[PDB]
Amino acid sequence: TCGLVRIRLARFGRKNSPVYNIVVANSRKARDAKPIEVLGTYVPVPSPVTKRELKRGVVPIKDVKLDFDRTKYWIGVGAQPSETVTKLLRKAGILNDAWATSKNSNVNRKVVFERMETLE
Amino acid sequence: FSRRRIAYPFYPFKKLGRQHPKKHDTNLKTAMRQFLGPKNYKGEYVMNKYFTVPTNHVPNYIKPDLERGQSLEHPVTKKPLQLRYDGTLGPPPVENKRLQNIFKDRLLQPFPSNPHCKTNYVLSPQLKQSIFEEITVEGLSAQQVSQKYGLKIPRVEAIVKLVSVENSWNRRNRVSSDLKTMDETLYRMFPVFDSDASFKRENLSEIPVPQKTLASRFLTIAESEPFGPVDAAHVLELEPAVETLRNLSTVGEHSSGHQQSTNKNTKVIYGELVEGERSQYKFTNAKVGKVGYRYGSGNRDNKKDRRIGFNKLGQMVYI
Amino acid sequence: STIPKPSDQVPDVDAFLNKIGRNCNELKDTFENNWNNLFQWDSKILKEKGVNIQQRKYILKQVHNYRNNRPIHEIKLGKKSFFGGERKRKAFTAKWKAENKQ
Amino acid sequence: RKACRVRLTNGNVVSAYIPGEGHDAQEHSIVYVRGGRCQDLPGVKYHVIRGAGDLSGVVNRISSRSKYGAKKPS
Amino acid sequence: GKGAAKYGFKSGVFPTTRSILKSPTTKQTDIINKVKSPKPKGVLGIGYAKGVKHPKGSHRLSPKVNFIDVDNLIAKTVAEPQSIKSSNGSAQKVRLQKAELRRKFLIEAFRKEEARLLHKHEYLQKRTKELEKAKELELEKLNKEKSSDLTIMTLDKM
Amino acid sequence: PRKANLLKSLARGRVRTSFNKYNLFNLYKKGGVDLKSKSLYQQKWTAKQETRAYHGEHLTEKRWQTVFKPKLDSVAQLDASLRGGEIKETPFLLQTFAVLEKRLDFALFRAMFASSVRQARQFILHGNVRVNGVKIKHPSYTLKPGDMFSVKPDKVLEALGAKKPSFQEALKIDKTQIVLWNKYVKEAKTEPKEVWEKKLENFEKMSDSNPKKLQFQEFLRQYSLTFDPKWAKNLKYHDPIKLSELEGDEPKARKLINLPWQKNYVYGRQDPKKPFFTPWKPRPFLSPFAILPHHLEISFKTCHAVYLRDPVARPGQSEVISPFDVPVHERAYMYYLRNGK
RNA sequence: UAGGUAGUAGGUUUAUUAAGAGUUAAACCUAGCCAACGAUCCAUAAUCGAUAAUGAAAGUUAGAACGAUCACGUUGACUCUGAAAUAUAGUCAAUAUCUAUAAGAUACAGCAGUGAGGAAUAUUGGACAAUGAUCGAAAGAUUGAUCCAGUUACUUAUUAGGAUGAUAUAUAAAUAUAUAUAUAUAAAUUGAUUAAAAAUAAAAUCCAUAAAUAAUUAAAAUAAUGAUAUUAAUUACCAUAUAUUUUUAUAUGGAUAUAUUUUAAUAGUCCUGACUAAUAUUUGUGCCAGCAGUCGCGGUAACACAAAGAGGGC
Ligand SMILES: [K+]
Ligand SMILES: [K+]
Ligand SMILES: [K+]
Ligand SMILES: [Mg+2]
Ligand SMILES: [Mg+2]
Ligand SMILES: [Mg+2]
Ligand SMILES: [Mg+2]
Ligand SMILES: [Mg+2]
Ligand SMILES: [Mg+2]
Ligand SMILES: [Mg+2]
Ligand SMILES: [Mg+2]
Ligand SMILES: [Mg+2]
Ligand SMILES: [Mg+2]
Ligand SMILES: [Mg+2]
Ligand SMILES: [Mg+2]
Ligand SMILES: [Mg+2]
Ligand SMILES: [Mg+2]
Ligand SMILES: [Mg+2]
Ligand SMILES: [Mg+2]
Ligand SMILES: [Mg+2]
Ligand SMILES: [Mg+2]
Ligand SMILES: [Mg+2]
Ligand SMILES: [Mg+2]
Ligand SMILES: [Mg+2]
Ligand SMILES: [Mg+2]
Ligand SMILES: [Mg+2]
Ligand SMILES: [Mg+2]
Ligand SMILES: [Mg+2]
Ligand SMILES: [Mg+2]
Repeated sequence: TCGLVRIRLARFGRKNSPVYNIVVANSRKARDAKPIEVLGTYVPVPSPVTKRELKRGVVPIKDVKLDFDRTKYWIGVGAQPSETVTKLLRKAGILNDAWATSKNSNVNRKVVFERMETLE
Repeated sequence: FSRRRIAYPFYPFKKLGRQHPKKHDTNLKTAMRQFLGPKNYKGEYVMNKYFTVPTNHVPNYIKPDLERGQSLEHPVTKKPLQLRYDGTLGPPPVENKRLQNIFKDRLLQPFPSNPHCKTNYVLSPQLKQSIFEEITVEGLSAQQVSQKYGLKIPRVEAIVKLVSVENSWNRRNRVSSDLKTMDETLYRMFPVFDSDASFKRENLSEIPVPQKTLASRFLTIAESEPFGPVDAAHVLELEPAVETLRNLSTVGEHSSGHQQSTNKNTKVIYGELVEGERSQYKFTNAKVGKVGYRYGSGNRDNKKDRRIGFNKLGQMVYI
Repeated sequence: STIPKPSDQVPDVDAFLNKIGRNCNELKDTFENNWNNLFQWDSKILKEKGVNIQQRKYILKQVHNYRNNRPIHEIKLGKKSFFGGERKRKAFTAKWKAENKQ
Repeated sequence: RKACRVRLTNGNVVSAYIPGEGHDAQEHSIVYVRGGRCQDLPGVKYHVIRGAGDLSGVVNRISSRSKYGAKKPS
Repeated sequence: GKGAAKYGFKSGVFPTTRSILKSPTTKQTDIINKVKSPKPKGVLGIGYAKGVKHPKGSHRLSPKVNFIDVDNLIAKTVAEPQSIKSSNGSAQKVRLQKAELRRKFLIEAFRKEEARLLHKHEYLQKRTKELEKAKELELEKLNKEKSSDLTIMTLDKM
Repeated sequence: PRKANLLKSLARGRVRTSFNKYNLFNLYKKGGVDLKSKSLYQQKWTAKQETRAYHGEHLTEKRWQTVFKPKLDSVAQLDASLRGGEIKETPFLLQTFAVLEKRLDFALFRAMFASSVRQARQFILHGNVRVNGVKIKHPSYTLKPGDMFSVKPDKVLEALGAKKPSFQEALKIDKTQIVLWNKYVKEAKTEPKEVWEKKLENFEKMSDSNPKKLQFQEFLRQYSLTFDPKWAKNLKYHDPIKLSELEGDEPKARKLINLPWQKNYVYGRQDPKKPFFTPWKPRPFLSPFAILPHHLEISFKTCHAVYLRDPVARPGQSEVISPFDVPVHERAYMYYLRNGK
């Protein structure tokens, strides 16, 4: 990632149980220093599904809390997301395939579920 | 003034006399053998009036004060038996008048020293089926069944949940003979609930007592000014108490008024799932300034009040 | 994933272990010139077979490259300057210019 | 009452009470001094720790051993 | 600690939220009127009174507030490509897509912020008027004479 | 947890959350907590000693102090003023230990799924307890209103049932049972009339507490209540048991035993594979402790229970089951409020 | 520490700066400015929080840990570059050390580690798998940041076994179901001779789980890459089908000889005259030895010293 204003993960939690803040931060500041803004949170550990649920067809869900509107503003002013943050934003539908790279480009992989925006 | 006091029985018992040097007995142990009576070859205490369970829906709770420590009775005639000089058990010289007319409340009081603890009433297997069939089939509301049988709404909802578990168990032949034997024995040990009996009916007007109201505010008003519950509620800045009771009756899953839709206003996105991916991303809209882990929050891990929780799998996890 | 097919430059596992380099030709006996073993064994199996941390990760990176038609040519690890690391270069250079050129 | 004059590592010279029955403290012995005065001895405001440095624990102490540097008998 | 009570028992802090619009906009009429309003003088006044010389080398008046025109901000910051250039190249196409998305995002941010600010002023004005009306009604009920008032001794004439 | 030592000492006379025989005598002979002649500190100390012995003795003092909540919860009956009957004072201070009732181990004991809180902890730790379908193996798990918890049926039967006798122990009871049966067949045959006369008189004093009379009426229908010499003749003498011969061989032993009540199985071992006394019978001295909680709804057929609410105090009653009166709990509350100062 | 100040207080002008100002330099004027509501001087100290401790609270304390800010990188000054540096740069000097003896290099307040000081604070560990950072078009390279592990009860939390249990023999005709089983005989640890206990304590009995063993195996991470790691967890011959909140249950394919891995449980420490919870007594010592937070204890019946028994805390 380049630029002075970057969107990246700041690590929180305990040893062996990492959690992350999605933050807009100055490139030169420490990873866990108070950033410019905290856009959201990322819990990397998927929620465990029970034996029955697995056969039932439930897929483990990773939970992200994100301010969609504020995130779009920072992309607009030239903030540069990190590679992991880029993957998250492409899955949320904020960023598009223009931010994909040659190594992760899923040009040919079947889609089992299409992005669905709901209210809850 | 205080000193160590061996817990000798408050009632009179036969203390130890001269003892052969190798008995090494204690006055507490001999007092217990007198309470228990003789032990048969099968390891039972048939002479003790508490050895066997009641089978008439009347709890057999200890009444040491009323029987003055006389716990022995004939195993079949249930007639008092007391220790005599010969070392044998026989009829008492004078009948105990304190054991023939016992108050109704005391019969349900398990602990002599605590009259504020009483056993609950067991619901008959019929009332449970009736409640189950009314909420599920007839479609009555928990508020109606609660006001009909005099049972609190949470208890009504629990009966429906438990009877459903008994149907699945009876539908798969999982209730064994031993379970049936145990259930019946325990049923015949407790007083059965009678919806008609007014005293047995549970109070249905109870509300949690808030903390702001727990204080005592007093107002000096004109001598003939009316002041009522609604006026008091305005003074205490709380909803009327009747409203609280009504809102607490619409909480049951089968109760009327149960509603939950004002929260379905949070934008959620479910990320695209591709073949080979082991997990799906779920995004929930949040607001900057509320979302995120705060910086410089108090670490409580090394403090006695460290937060401990449980995950979906039941495993202990630090919060 | 799936088993790629041998090519002309990389006919067998031994040729594969020689092109990638980084002293990976010393594992020719671990694989036994079995093409399928190279493209089926994951890190857990390689760790049980005595491959050290650095080599097994490097092999798996080159196996992924081969599966995707990307070059597997050896890339060398970085090395410090002849005159030493930056933090010890001023001292080293001063002592190397007073013992070579005086 | 057995006492001892001690020069602390900070240069302060103090008078420390030696607790317990019997002690092997001599001149030049390394001792560790803690707070606590001897009430009946005026000017003795400190205690030496039994079982630390060159001062051994009380010989044959059975009760309150931790207060007299006595290890647990097997 | 005890200090957390003042902030809803929230432990730790967040960075101060930045303002998308760093100055008032040209559509916030209410603010524009306030600055134009004549500055008071006297005990609670602000500024140099007529005839009072201001310090030599200093500006007598305060610098004029800079109001942002969101239309002009959008035109200068995220201006559109003047020509429909031929993006046949793979990298040119990616750059075109990224530029389009960034422009869409920042234009929506500036117009949503201005709308929010204007909508917030209207809501406050409506809320205040309601509160004022409710206060008058409440006070009127308090001043309403009840029958119990007959039992309160009075000396109105004196 | 705190190690369990001398929990059932008769000299100390502390009452525990258990159905143990020794714990019943301590409760029987206690006769209340003595608070007379004691200073305020001595009264508080005594109250603490007794209450903690019963309410969560396994918890360390320092842990309990953190768990202890100064806030107690009561309920207000909004119809009391609309009744007219003499109102009763709410025992607020009997809620001092209510915070413990939501623990899973305590909930099991109150549901009578375990014979003591100590046993409840072991049931949870050994993987026999589920809450809302999920196996919970931490005794300190806190239940919320509406939660359902279940215990494996075999564990609940082993806790509420009699102890399984060992083969050797149960083989000596059968030997004595055969000897005392051959004595009843020798007295019935030598003088049948007197035995039957005594038998009829015993059935008059049954009081209906003894269901044996109901069963006996059936037997009189299986053969006016007039004597029958065929009865004495029908009676047969069982064969003696040589403990040595059938020692270590249970199938042999359970084929040489055939009594009118116990047929082809050793005493208490009708099914030696089950973990309790077979046929299943209630544990001794179960009646004094069998208390139905007001805050749980129990289904004993399935060994399921629902946590309805946290125990609350109401006029004239506290749902917190305690063997001690309000004055004792008041002193205990005073002690913990100030951390024992 | 009672007087302090002399660019000191103010005015005017120029230089310098992106920029005000005795901010610096230069010139010329006015006689001011601070101060017993504490000036000037001296000493001490990194500061603070939605952090920690304590209290009913106002507050008080800390400033390790988390986070914010400042200052410094052996010491002093100066200069260069730059938007910004008296830079952990350069220059000169000071102190110390070193080797190559040069107008030389180094300065561990980066990590690990050593000596010293001290009552007292750890590995000369693993990995770039994760999150970041730098370089590169990319492939990738680097990273003592960081992530893990090690050491250390320094702190917190969980677990660290439940039910039953006061003796043993002999004993008893020769299935309408008995039943308060009853007799003898021996044995019975410390204390004590009864409200003097130790003690349901022990052993024994019943039933478990952990660990082990076997199989299985997530998740941290995916396009791929896992240091941690001999992963957590689960299952108890493995697989499969059906029914089956959970869960349960049946039946099946392969697997061993009708049954199917094994199986536990050794806490310390202080105290018992009053404050202050500790009644079951006893021995030694004799104002000695010693105890002691306070009052005090000890001179031959010591509830206080040193112990045994018993007891109270944690
Ligand atoms: K001063
Ligand atoms: K890395
Ligand atoms: K102890
Ligand atoms: Mg006392
Ligand atoms: Mg100056
Ligand atoms: Mg000037
Ligand atoms: Mg000048
Ligand atoms: Mg300093
Ligand atoms: Mg402070
Ligand atoms: Mg300070
Ligand atoms: Mg530090
Ligand atoms: Mg510096
Ligand atoms: Mg310096
Ligand atoms: Mg320098
Ligand atoms: Mg240094
Ligand atoms: Mg270091
Ligand atoms: Mg030292
Ligand atoms: Mg330390
Ligand atoms: Mg070391
Ligand atoms: Mg390294
Ligand atoms: Mg003796
Ligand atoms: Mg295991
Ligand atoms: Mg990598
Ligand atoms: Mg993997
Ligand atoms: Mg002592
Ligand atoms: Mg003496
Ligand atoms: Mg003392
Ligand atoms: Mg003593
Ligand atoms: Mg002792």
